[PDB]
Amino acid sequence: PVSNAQLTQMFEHVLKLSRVDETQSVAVLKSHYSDPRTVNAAMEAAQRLKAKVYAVELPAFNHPTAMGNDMTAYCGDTALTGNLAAQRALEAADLVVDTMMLLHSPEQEQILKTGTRILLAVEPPEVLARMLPTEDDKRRVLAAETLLKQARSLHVRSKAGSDFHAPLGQYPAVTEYGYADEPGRWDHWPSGFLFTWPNEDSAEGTLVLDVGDIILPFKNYCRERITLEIEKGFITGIHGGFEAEYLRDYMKYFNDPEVYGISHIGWGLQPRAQWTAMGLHDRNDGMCMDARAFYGNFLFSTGPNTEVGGKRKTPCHLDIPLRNCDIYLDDKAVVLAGDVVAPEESRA
Amino acid sequence: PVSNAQLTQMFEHVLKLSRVDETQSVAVLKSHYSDPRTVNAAMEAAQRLKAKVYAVELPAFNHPTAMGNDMTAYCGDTALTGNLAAQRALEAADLVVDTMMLLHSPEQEQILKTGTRILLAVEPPEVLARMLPTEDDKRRVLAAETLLKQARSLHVRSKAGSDFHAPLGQYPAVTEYGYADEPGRWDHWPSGFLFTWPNEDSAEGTLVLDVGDIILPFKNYCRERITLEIEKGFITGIHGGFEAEYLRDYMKYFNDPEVYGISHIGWGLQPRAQWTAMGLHDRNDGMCMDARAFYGNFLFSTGPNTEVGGKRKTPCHLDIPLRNCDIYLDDKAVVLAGDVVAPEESRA
Amino acid sequence: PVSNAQLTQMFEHVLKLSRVDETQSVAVLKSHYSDPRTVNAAMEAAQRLKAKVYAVELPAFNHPTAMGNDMTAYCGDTALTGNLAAQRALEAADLVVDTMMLLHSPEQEQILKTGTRILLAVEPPEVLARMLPTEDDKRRVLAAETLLKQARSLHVRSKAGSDFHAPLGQYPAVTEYGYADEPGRWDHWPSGFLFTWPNEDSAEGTLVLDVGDIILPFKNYCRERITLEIEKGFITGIHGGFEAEYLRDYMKYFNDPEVYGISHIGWGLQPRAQWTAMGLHDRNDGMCMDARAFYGNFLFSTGPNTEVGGKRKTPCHLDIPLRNCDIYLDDKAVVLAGDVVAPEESRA
Amino acid sequence: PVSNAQLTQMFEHVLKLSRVDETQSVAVLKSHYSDPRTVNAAMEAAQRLKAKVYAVELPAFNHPTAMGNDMTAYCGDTALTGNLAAQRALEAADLVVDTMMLLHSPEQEQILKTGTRILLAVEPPEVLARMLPTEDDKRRVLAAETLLKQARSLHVRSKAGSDFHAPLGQYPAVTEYGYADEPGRWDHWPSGFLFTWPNEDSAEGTLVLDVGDIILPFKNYCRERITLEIEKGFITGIHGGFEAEYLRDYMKYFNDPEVYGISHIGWGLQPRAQWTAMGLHDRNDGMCMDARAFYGNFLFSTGPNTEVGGKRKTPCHLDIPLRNCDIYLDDKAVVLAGDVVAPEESRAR
Amino acid sequence: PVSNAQLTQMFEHVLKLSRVDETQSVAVLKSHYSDPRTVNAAMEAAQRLKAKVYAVELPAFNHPTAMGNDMTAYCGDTALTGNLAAQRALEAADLVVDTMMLLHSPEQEQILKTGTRILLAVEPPEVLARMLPTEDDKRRVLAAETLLKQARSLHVRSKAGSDFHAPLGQYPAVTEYGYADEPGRWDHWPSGFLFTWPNEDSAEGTLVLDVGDIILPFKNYCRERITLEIEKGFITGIHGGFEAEYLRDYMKYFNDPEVYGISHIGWGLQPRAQWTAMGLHDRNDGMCMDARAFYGNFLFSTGPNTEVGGKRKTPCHLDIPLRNCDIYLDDKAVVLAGDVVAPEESRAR
Ligand SMILES: O=CNC(=O)/C=C\C(=O)O
Ligand SMILES: O=c1ccc(O)c[nH]1
Ligand SMILES: O=c1ccc(O)c[nH]1
Ligand SMILES: O=c1ccc(O)c[nH]1
Ligand SMILES: O=c1ccc(O)c[nH]1
Ligand SMILES: [Fe+2]
Ligand SMILES: [Fe+2]
Ligand SMILES: [Fe+2]
Ligand SMILES: [Fe+2]
Ligand SMILES: [Fe+2]
Repeated sequence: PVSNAQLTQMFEHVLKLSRVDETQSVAVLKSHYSDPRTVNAAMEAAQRLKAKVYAVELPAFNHPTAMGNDMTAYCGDTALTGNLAAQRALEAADLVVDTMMLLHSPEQEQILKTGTRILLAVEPPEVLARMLPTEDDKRRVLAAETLLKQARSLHVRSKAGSDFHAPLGQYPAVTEYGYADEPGRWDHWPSGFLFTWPNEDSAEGTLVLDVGDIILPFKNYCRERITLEIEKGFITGIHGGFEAEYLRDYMKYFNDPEVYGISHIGWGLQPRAQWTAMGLHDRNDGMCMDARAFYGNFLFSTGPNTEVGGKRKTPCHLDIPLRNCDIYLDDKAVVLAGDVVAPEESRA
Repeated sequence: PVSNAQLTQMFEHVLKLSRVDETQSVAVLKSHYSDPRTVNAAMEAAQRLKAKVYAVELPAFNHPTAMGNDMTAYCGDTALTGNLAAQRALEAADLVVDTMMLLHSPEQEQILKTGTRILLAVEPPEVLARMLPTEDDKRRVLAAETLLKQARSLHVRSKAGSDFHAPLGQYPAVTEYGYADEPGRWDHWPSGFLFTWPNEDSAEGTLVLDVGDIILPFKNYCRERITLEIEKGFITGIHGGFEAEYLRDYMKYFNDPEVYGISHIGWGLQPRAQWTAMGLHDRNDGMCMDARAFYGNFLFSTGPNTEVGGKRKTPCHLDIPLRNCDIYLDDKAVVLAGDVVAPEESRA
Repeated sequence: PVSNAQLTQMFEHVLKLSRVDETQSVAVLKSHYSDPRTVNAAMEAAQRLKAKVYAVELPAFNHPTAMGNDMTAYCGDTALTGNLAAQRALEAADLVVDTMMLLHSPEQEQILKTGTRILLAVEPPEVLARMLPTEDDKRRVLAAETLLKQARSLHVRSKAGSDFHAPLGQYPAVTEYGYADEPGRWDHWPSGFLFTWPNEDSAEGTLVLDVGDIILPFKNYCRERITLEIEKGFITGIHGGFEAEYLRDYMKYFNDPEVYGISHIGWGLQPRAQWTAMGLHDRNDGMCMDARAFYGNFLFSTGPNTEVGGKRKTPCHLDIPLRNCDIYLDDKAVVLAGDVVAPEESRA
Repeated sequence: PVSNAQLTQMFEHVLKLSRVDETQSVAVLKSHYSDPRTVNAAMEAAQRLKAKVYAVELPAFNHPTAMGNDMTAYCGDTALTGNLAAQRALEAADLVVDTMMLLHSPEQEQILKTGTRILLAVEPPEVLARMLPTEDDKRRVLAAETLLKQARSLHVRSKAGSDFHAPLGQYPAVTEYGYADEPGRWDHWPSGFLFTWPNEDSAEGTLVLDVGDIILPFKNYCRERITLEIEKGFITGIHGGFEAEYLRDYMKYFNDPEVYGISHIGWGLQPRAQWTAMGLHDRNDGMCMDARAFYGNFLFSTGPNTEVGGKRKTPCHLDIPLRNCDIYLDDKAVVLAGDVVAPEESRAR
Repeated sequence: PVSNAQLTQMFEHVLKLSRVDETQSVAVLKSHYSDPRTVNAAMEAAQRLKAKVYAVELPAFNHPTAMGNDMTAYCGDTALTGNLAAQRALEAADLVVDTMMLLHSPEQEQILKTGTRILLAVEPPEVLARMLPTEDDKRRVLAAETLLKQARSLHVRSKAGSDFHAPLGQYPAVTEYGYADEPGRWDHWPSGFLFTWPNEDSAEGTLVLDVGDIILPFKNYCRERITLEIEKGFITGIHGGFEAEYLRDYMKYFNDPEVYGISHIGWGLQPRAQWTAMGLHDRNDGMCMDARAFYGNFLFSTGPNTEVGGKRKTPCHLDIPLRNCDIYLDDKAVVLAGDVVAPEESRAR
């Protein structure tokens, strides 16, 4: 496990990668459920780098109908919603260390547009240490980004039955290499992957959750297959065993046709993340960035797409990584059978 | 997540429904494992309502042979057993906020018998908020009770194979609608369901735990069927695959034929509880009232029934909700395929 | 300093002297400002003696006009006042361990009349260990009690100028030897002294606070003399230097003529208490029982006397110990120049 | 649940069984993640027995590549590694109460070399109370150890297809009955089982994880079978469904051929431990000693054998209990269909 | 006030001055009443210097007759007395950071004999920060130590009537400049002064506490004079007003003639310490090192001298600094009217 001294040093390293120095101000954003050791490590590491640092503490916001403790489960209002003064307090800093989770929200976007940069850090310290960020991680992720920005379509095939097509072009590419060095940009320690969004109303075909594939935030390995039929960018059919019924029931409950929209799509580039890690954690440990980021996955998602100006506000949100896939950009394979093949500069 | 401010206002709403005001005295009962945020919110809310308040702290009572941390799993003595002073400290109050989980005990019943009312509150704050009690919930549960109090039999059928008969009349009905407003009433925030007990040595037939059904306190969705054969009020056969072998081994561990007796039987009326919720929580989060209360389930139980004057004091205790059941009071259905149909007033 | 393990053992010893065993119930009374180490040691010691134990926690009560943090300085309402349910909660126990201080109030007396016995314990752990009670302290105090109950006058002379007469007989004797063994009786760990009250409207003469004598709760050694003139049981004159002006100003603040009434009078029998100890403590450490109890002092008091049925409810309260005094009961000296001389079996 | 007073009373009873009195010194070893109630209970109990007590606190050690929170996951370096002054601090004690877990590390065997005994105590208080150690547990475990010490081979069969042979002799027998009474010896509260290691490069055959069998630290009940093929002391093949693919992926992650070596083998003698208990716990509660100790299991293990002077220091370490087994010492059965049958004096009432 | 981050940075500075690096081991010694921010800062600073760090925690030791909370009140018995294993755990370290205070105990000198160095650090963080140790401080204190080493007698005089003579030679000179760099040596952060002990049974004359002079641990500025008459190394008379009566009462309470023995004597060399500081603190804040260290004071002491192998075990211990003195070594002044005049290189800038 990670001692307090090492946790502070880890934040020193990541904050320097994020260009924190004498001239920079740092706001550490927290609520009552924020890990106090990570808050303190971020405060002290910032002071050691001679930055001007303060904590902003917000009362927790609660969604009555949200279930479970995973913060990615209900994407709606946040503790910043309605509180313009607290938003101004964060916008006054060069960098925000977010230990309470704001991603996917319009207030985060307004803060980024002021040139403030944001580093989400909410996973447990030992996970933080296993995927401590590197410049080489950034360089590999950025090589993939060069390819993705030029692509006009993404395709996924798997021997389990995936056969999924998504025209591209309308939306930008987003990268996560684990530190917030550029102004006006968000990132998440830990990470190491990239994605974009399909053209409006255009994604089509079949995505098959094989035995062993994962739904977040359920955090289960599927023991029976789930087949998703997708037409015009929306899930229109969910078929299979018990997991299919559970998933159908869960999506039903939000009583909103927007929950079935396909949102972001991409592939993983983090070899220090592990498909097996989720089985070694309890559900309340965190959001399981291992499942999102592991090398050579195909990651897709459902629900809201307003963070790039899509139509859907809906709060129901799922992240679903697939193993053993082929991922093509136009006619070029970037992943073959779950292994990263292109571009060469992105492989580990 | 729920803020301290929100948690205190929630208790103000529930204590007010429970008729706490300046004429009343409130004891907040706790032990070392009680959630200090909930304790504090209850102390604070009671004072805001202008009641006189005090906390009573009991040493934790340990059952050597109980396994796991769920308090509903082993019903033996409690911290109140042989502690008449502590019991009178609770009887001095008009209402007890129970944050330590006094099992249904003879001492609990003698406290209720003096007119003191008891409100159980132990589920996590976010769960308390999702199922915040309402007067409408009480109306709908009372309408159902009216029909249950007159039934001479209850019957349960399912496509999966349940075919279960329970003569009634010997034992009363009991409701749980989330607050303790009448003298001598015990209730549980969150809840929203009702139940009774079969006449002695009388229940007959078959109860099938289908794929997706739940055993508490195991807190798993069954992946293979379990068939329970019942004769003269007792499980006599437990048949199936791994889950059944697990169940057989658990019940034999107590080395007591009383564990196989069917205890309470009833159905759920809480549309804000969710069959899917259990899979979003870890086991030590709480007892999963979502599983017990969700709208239209059939809930039956095994083990002790001394709380209604039955013969069985055994500690081993299971709560088992079933989906997709038809439930009949005499020859009228109250639930059809997991949906509440009667009384109309009880529906959501 | 005192470790946690030693503090529990000390409570074991004093609770045994207090006749706590498996037949006894113990209530540990606390509020937010109670020393948590002493609370826990009391709870754990009572559980080790196999008693039935619980804690009762009351919201703190605030006297708006009270100055400073000494709980003996404003004797009025307590947190028990108007909380009859919490009073019953305490009356249900055989012994109350008071860690929040109730002395001088009617609720404590009604608790004692039920047969409940009360042990105050609020001094620091190190002070509690320096004056750990013994049976031999009890025996010495009771020997002095036998003499005091027969006396019908008390007289004090000092070379510094005291010349004070108090007729006795109207009011009983009170002892404090450090543990609560007899039913319906209060005591204070630590102590070891005894007192009575003068006949109403009868105490007369002069009491001189010499250089080095003490006023509680001020907790100063006088550096200039204060002369108190007493006529018909009341101070009618306060003369001297800065300490006299300070004392005059402080008593006048309560705007109540009852503050000048002489209340309890007696002498100290604790040789493990020290007149020098006060100068080694900060004011918020405790109430300085060393100054009240030290061997051979004369201790008098002002203010309320309704704890024995006198006329005065007033909250202003002072405890003043004098050194080097001669103390006579009728014509026989029990203290000569600050040394205990009679009875012999009370000397140490 | 267990109150502070009872937890202190439990440590008094266990430390007394561990021969702690006024002549003994006790070191309570801890790090930041140690359960503070258990730390405090041991300190206080040792003081009430009038032993000379002190705590030793080490900064936590993190292995970058380790995953999840189970103490047995990464068995490599520890917070003691390279800290020889801290090691000597522990060696000064007669008994160390270990609340951070040094087992499977070289420094532990060196501390035991000096005559210090060590009691591991890391499971939740309620689990500690369910399996509060007893002298009769020690008597039954030692009767089993007699036979194990006399054996030249161990064999396992099961109806699911286990057919496994291990020559014995090279390595000693290790017992765990829950308290550390003898000098220079380690034990674990709770326990109640015994094991040894096979001769180097010699274990052979097949071990089948049947439905319901368990892999630690995964802490799952197998829902489909896994077949382990063993040759010359090493797993050479892992076959089955998803559980097998998960296991293969986990073991290859460490990129070290030594993770496939068979380590300790033995059987369970603790009837107060329960095969069903794991299902009532979350993963972070503890290491699940119920699964290791329950009466009549066959327990084998993979990876490191350095603690008895073996070849392998690898970090990846798995504990796998099997139900329903027949377990033989040479030609004589000690367990049949998961029930302890011999010696008679080892059986529970 | 001092933030957590700054407090860790101070311990980095002081531990480096104390020669802590990757080759060294550091034991942080504490009890329940140790300041936990200081404990944490020391542990963390030692780790960031890549020292091998551990904490050693002892159960607090209470002397029944001890009064008040000052750590110097009842000297002699410590939480270490009779705990040989804990003492060894401390001797395994190169440097002990002492946050519970062992000075004036026999165990401390034994630990130092093994080569372990000890740094006491118990004052509040703000006091630590105001007198953060420096190399120039060490330079000035050693300049003064050179003179004290060659002296055959110390004499004190003051207009208030001090006239005190102490033959020297039998005991060594002890220095305190704020950090523990040399092995086998103890120091105190904060400090900056030096002292020795008079030859056995030889101190003679009078010491007068003037108005404004201080008794520790009473922590009061004298408002009336106290006259101490001294013969053959022992106070034989204590005369004056209320302060004198309080002092006589306190010293006789211990019922032990050894409390009147004169112990260490010396002068203050720390200009960042302040005679006025004590009046801005409460009695439980700390031991008031300002009053012991301030520049030009004369500091003498009563009671124990066992820590340099003397006859006296007694627990009652008093620190008394005097202002406005002339202090002589043989016939040469080192302080005149409370200002430091020699050696020149020991004076403040
Ligand atoms: O009593 C009905 N059920 C509940 O509300 C929950 C737990 C329990 O006491 O059994
Ligand atoms: O890194 C992340 C984390 C959460 C999320 O929803 C997307 N990307
Ligand atoms: O022990 C005591 C304490 C306070 C007091 O006023 C009298 N006696
Ligand atoms: O008690 C234990 C615990 C872990 C292990 O590997 C063996 N024995
Ligand atoms: O630093 C100190 C403190 C106390 C003392 O007696 C000597 N030196
Ligand atoms: Fe997503
Ligand atoms: Fe039930
Ligand atoms: Fe009084
Ligand atoms: Fe193993
Ligand atoms: Fe001294």
